[PDB]
Amino acid sequence: VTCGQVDANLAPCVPFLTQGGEPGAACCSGVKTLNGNAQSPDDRKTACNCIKAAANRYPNLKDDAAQSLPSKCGISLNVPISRTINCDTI
Ligand SMILES: CCCCCCCCCCCCCC(=O)O
Repeated sequence: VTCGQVDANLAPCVPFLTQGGEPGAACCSGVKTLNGNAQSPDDRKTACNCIKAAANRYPNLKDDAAQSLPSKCGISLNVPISRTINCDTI
């Protein structure tokens, strides 16, 4: 819904998103929280663009790092996590 919740839930992933390894229970909990509260197509689009905004705030990260997040947390997302993602394909 709002990008503040996106950032708050993704905060515990910055250690994983900068240092790799296995994401802790906090980061996985945040990813699942974000996924659960983005239900309608407009919800998922808003969240996708909040994610792009955060990615531009952290523009020195690797996108292949964040793509391993859903598989390592359980979820199968509907978009590639890449800084170039066209969120309109949702
Ligand atoms: C690497 C491109 C995909 C984007 C990865 C998720 C967004 C970057 C992490 C920033 C999350 C916000 C954390 C914060 O601002 O406290």
